[PDB]
Amino acid sequence: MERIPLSTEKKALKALRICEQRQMTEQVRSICKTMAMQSLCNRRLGSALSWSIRAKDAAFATLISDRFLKEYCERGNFTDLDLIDNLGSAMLLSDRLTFLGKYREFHRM
Amino acid sequence: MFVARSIAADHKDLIHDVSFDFHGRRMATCSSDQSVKVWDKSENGNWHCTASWKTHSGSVWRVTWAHPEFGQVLASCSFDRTAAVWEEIVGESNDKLRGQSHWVKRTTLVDSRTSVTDVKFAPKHMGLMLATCSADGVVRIYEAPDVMNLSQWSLQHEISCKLSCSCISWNPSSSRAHSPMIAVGSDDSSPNIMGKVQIYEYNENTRKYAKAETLMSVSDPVHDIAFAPNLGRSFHILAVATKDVRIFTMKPLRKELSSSGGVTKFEIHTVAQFDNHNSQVWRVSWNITGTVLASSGDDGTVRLWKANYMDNWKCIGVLKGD
Amino acid sequence: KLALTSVFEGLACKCIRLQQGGEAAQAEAWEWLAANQLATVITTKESSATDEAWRLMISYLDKYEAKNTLYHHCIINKLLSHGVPLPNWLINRYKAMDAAELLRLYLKYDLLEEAAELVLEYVDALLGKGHQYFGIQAPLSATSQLVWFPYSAIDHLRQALGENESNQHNQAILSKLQRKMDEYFQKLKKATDDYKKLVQKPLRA
Amino acid sequence: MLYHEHLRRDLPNTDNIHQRHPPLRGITQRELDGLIACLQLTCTIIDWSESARLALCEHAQWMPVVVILGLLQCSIPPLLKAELLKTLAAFGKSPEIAASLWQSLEYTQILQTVRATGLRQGVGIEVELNEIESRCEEYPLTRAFCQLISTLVESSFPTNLGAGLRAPGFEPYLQFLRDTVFLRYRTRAYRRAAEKWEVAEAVLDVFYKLLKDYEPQPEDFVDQYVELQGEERVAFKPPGFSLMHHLLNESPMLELCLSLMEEGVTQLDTYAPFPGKKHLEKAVAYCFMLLNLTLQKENRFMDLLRESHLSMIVTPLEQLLQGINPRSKKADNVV
Repeated sequence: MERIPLSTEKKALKALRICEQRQMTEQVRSICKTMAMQSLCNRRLGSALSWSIRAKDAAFATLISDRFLKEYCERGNFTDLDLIDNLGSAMLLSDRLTFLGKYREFHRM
Repeated sequence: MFVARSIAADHKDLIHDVSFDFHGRRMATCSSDQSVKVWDKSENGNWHCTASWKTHSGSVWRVTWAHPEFGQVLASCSFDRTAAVWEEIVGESNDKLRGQSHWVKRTTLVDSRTSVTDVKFAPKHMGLMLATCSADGVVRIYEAPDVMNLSQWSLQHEISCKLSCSCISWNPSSSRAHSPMIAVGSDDSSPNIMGKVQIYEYNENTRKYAKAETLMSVSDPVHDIAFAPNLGRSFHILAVATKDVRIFTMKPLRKELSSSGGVTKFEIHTVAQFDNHNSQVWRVSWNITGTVLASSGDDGTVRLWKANYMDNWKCIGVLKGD
Repeated sequence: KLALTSVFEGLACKCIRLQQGGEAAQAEAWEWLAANQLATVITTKESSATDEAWRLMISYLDKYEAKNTLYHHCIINKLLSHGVPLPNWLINRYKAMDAAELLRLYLKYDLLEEAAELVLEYVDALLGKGHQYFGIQAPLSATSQLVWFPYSAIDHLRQALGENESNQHNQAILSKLQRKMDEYFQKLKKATDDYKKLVQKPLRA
Repeated sequence: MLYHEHLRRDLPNTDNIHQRHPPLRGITQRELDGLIACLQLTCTIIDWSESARLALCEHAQWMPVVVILGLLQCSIPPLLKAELLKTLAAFGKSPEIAASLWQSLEYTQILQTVRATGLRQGVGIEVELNEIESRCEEYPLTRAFCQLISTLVESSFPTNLGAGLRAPGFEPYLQFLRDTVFLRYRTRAYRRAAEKWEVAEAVLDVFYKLLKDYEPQPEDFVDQYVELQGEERVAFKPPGFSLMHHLLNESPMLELCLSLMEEGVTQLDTYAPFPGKKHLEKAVAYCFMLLNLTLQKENRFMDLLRESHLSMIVTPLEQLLQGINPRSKKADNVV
């Protein structure tokens, strides 16, 4: 399952469904980290963050969150506003993500 | 019928190693010409050189891919006493530099005093770790503490083998019941030195690798070593390339609760010894399931070995280049 | 513009009380730890309040470097006054800064074994083994700068190890130390003779 | 520390049986009363303040645990040793210190846990109890040792106790408390009639604590083998298993508990005040609490024993209570 080439998000989601049906949590985490890293390398921070949240990887979430913050400092605005607005309980995954979410709430207000 | 396919590697000198990526869609080659090349498999099954660069100031002995969870990372090691880590930057280099430029040297590991003979990434569940072995008789284990910053690599462990190191293998077992293990081979030609394969186990209490075992039956120079992938076996399998192909099983003896800090003792059996190369064996590689061994030697052949249901190992195929 | 010494002594005292304290002291510690800017509290379910108190101490030592080893000295002298074993990270940092002051601190608190291991490692560092761990730029050579050897503190260690004739362990340490001192004095004599030979080749340039 | 260093220089090397040396420069009575007062003040401060307990124990220059344990190995008066053990007990109330004190007690061999084949003259608390305290008819050291063990059992129970020196476990301490202290307490002379009951209370408190927290596990009914010096030895069973085994059989321990309940009710039926009444009442209460804990755990212990391959037979406590009392020659224990 870990060796399947994940060329598309659809293929990744299918593989995940199969892993989840069979309670393979390590593989789910691994596949999500791979997709998160791939998305990150392709400068798609929103997708990277989404996959990181699914991986329940606090360290990785903190990292992606720092990149959002750095981008803000450089550009003055966030590229993926919709995802950050709908983080819900996922905001508690990391302190940095929580900050990012609350910071956005500040701008909304 | 296995079909041999020639790939014009366009290396200016001898190729020492070939390493596939985790998906088997890319390969890296390294040479005496001081270069590493990367090759991509197209949909038609053809191989194309997508990158080629000088990495070292001497012959490049080994090349290895990291696990894809850490991104597109290569390590190379050399006669120049260094190991180098390279990252592929996947990004829109404007459509005019498709030739050479997307691989960035992130670090050069320079702690080795002589030739760095082999380099292997650790199993992903241990993090982004890189082992190097040198002919100075030392294995060095580095860790990248931040996957987003591959320029920083901390030396975590130094293992004195007291023999010239030629090859290394991580035990890929993800079982928490097994401490992390490394096998180290030696190419020392001295006939008075018995035990040219040494097994080191990470001891949590000492936070150090300790010598667990020495394969005293291996007295001949060791050219390559490979732990087999452990898909639910209660024992390890180690292949050793020397004057012959050797396969060892290593069954951990239950720690009697009385040795409050000992290395795991192993019940070790030679389950196969194959002289069919009639010559030195240079490489050994397991399939992803740890059930089929490939070996190469001076006979110009690649041989495939498999156990039957009675644990009897046999040669199941011979591949020869034209 | 006040001295930060009282802050480092008090933080060291809270770290000691936390390490000696039961579950109640660990619960109270989260309240005062949260009141200080740890710029990176990732609440991983695996860090004790004691580990975060030591991370805070490391972060303050990194942010507030004194020109003189005063803050490291003050923390070590406080830990030793409470009989607490020194953390390896603090020993390794202070070995790189002032190994001679560390040896005097171990002697002041009768830690003869750790003092002897420090002298053995410092002598090995001067001989060229592990010189990087002691901040020694160049090992003992004919052309290297003279590293100050704390001979009086090592002689006090030899005296303190020698006053206890009944302890076969102290004699084994003292004989190991003497043999290493002799190896050092032989290499020093050779390096001094090779320096004399470098000085005695006539200026024909 | 100065007393530890001076008293240790005078320990005779084993090779000179021939010359009358002049009398030991013993601690003077005023210095003794001073040391006792300092230890009692120290005990009282660390008994109430956990922050003082940790800060004193971790003090790198004073090394109080090492100095105190080193003084217990010297030939000092039993009253000073008893106060030193109470100071260790007061330090052992914090779980961090208690774990280190268990390792230090095994290293110092204050109780002989390792029997070497050839020394017929034991050094330690068992000889001080049998030769010194028994002659004085006063047992302050034995009570202070029971108090130290009672406090250490409550703060930390180490499973690997004595690992590498002997078979791991608490059994040597249990044997001393059971066979040397409890089973013999009645046969001893006592200058103070109340101290007979103070010794019984102090040992029964340890047994009650050891049985209170013990739950029968399937692992307790399997012989675990541990390699020691190239021989396989059976590991020691948990102390609560040993207590259940003695309380659920016709053992001298069960007989002594039942006869202590008989002696208790016979003294109470006098309706008169007597010395050590409060301590006899508590010692009887711990005997009741032990039997009650046994009855509560009995069904689970017997079911696991029946599922095990151990050749051990155990009798329901309720049937043993119908046994003939050896004193009355009647089945009067339930009465």
